[PDB]
Amino acid sequence: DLADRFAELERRYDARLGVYVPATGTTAAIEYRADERFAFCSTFKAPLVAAVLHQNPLTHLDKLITYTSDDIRSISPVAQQHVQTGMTIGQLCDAAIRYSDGTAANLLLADLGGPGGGTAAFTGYLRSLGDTVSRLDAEAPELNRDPPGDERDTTTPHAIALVLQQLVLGNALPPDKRALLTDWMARNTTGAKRIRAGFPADWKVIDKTGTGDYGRANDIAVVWSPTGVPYVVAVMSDRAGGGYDAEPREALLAEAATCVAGVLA
Repeated sequence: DLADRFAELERRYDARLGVYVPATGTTAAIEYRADERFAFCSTFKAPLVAAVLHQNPLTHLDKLITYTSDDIRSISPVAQQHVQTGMTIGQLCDAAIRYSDGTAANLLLADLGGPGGGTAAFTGYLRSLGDTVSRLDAEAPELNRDPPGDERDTTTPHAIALVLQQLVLGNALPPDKRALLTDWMARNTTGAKRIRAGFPADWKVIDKTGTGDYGRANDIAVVWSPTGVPYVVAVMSDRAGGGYDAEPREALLAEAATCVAGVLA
């Protein structure tokens, strides 16, 4: 009856909702519009860090990157204060995940190199994890701003969940690099009102949020039950019916997550 509960939420919040929870050895996949495209928004920043970690030695995290006031387009709670000093790759990774720093993300994209300011390379990285669906075509802040129907800068709940699974629970990264990504997501500052709000306090939650125009609000997480059983949870939403200025609804994500938690209990 989960489809019905998700549908009621869509009516309640005047929203479109997408949900995917991969199957486990003891549970069935949970899916709702899981194969419909939704804008990444900032959720791309998690696998972006993985991509950076993957293609370089650990010693790369200590490389100092320099930039200018011109460089920091979009929200950048961190980068604005380190213009003079620069920031290391590691510091950029930290900022990109835990504070969703757009300038940091753009710099990491640049570090991947290649056409589209790194977007092609990032997309290439996703392909290496078997994700043929997602694509990143623009940087911050434009990537949050594509019109409904545009395939650019989109993923699906299904696709992004399977990526996150490999990164955190699987062997996409070696243990040392895996721990770094896990730890940054664990100490995320931006997700308190979303999936975290839907899971009881005794469940551990690590996540990366995404927010955008057309009422776009996303969150991707790995959770662990009170007895340590992990699940991957991807929840995505937008409100295209309200046009560009439509307000994102955090509560929709928290409520959907609650529905999920009830099934996983």
